[PDB]
Amino acid sequence: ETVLDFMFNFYHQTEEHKFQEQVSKELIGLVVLTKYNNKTYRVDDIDWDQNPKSTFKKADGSEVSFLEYYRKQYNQEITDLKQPMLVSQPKGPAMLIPELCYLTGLT
Amino acid sequence: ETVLDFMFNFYHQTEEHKFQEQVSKELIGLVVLTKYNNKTYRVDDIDWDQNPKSTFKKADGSEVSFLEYYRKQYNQEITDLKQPMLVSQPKGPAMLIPELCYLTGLT
RNA sequence: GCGAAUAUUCGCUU
RNA sequence: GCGAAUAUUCGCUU
Repeated sequence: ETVLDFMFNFYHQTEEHKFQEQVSKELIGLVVLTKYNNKTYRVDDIDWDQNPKSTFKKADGSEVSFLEYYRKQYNQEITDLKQPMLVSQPKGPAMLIPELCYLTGLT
Repeated sequence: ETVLDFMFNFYHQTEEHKFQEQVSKELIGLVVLTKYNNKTYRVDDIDWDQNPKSTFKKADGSEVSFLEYYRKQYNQEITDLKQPMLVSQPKGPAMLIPELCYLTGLT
């Protein structure tokens, strides 16, 4: 089950703000595993102001959308464009795609 | 965008029966393309009583779950277990997984 | 269109 | 862990 599957399955909520607060309450602190690289991340925040068509500056200096990044690097196609980004803060945060992350029992 | 992405994105509805009637109203008649085989199908019905853990009898006579079928035949992993099946009637209907089908402009 | 196998090289925090 | 390339064989309505 992906984080995206979960966001809609765990709690259903017609009021959008309430949906967003609750999902954020239900996800922040959990550990996800990306399906395309054997790394796990703590979900520190959910960025509702970003989506897969948003862009980031790569290690090397060039800019790419998350869409392009995941297709070129891992041949992972992201189908749902409306979904938020998950924020994981190391120690430049890693922004993860909910559709590409599996849930986990987590602290 | 997959059919699964669409089912949640197109119209939001807290009353479950209303969600189900509306999605069925919004999908029945549309043409989908499976992501893992270049075939298209008319959506004739949505089977809310089946899901990816349901089983069918293969051409050859053996029984498999949709989960097993899609993994063994196409290495397609189905992440969302709660989703309904799409029914396409030829001329034994083909049951399609919403998460594995792209939407299309359709009659 | 997705995929399997064997071999040989490769890419990968975001 | 997902994937790329070349070659050689393969599987595919559900």
